[PDB]
Amino acid sequence: RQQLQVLARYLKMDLDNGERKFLKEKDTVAELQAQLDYLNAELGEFFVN
Amino acid sequence: AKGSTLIVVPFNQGSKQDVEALIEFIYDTEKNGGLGWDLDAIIPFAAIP
Repeated sequence: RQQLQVLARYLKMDLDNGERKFLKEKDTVAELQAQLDYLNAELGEFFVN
Repeated sequence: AKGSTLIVVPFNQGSKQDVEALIEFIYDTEKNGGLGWDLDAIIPFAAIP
């Protein structure tokens, strides 16, 4: 693991970049799902469908 | 007047969630965070031009 981290540092490779983007996108999913849940609580399942 | 109480609440009559929440707040007991009131009159004069 230490050798891999050294090589990643040399290569300027961000091993955590994909994970960071994934958590940002998961937060975006949560916020869009919150909006959809609000619209569903508001109009109802029948209306939205 | 003596005995009169004014309860100013934020409210969107265009959202059924607020409609239900306001009626629940009016009718819930004071212990449960409500008013413990039973409405004698309803005057729904809210509108938008």
